[PDB]
Amino acid sequence: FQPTNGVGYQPYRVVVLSFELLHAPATVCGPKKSTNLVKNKCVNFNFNG
Amino acid sequence: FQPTNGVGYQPYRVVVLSFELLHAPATVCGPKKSTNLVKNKCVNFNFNG
Repeated sequence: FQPTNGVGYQPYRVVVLSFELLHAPATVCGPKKSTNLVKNKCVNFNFNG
Repeated sequence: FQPTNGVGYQPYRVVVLSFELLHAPATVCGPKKSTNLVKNKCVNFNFNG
């Protein structure tokens, strides 16, 4: 790698995030806030995704 | 300026050092160790450059 090289020979850093969609206890989630529990009313829900 | 630019389009920092050399007491000298004065003999000398 030279600083005077073109964009073809330019150093690029690659991160490949791999996710498993298999059914299991999920450990990593987004930053969404956790609401309270509303019972006996028709609600949308996202129960751990 | 883009890091993906061509070889003619990168930033270049340029410092131009112009050495003013007036017939005057010189104040910018190189890193040369001085020698104590020896007189009355045929010697080389570097007096203020």
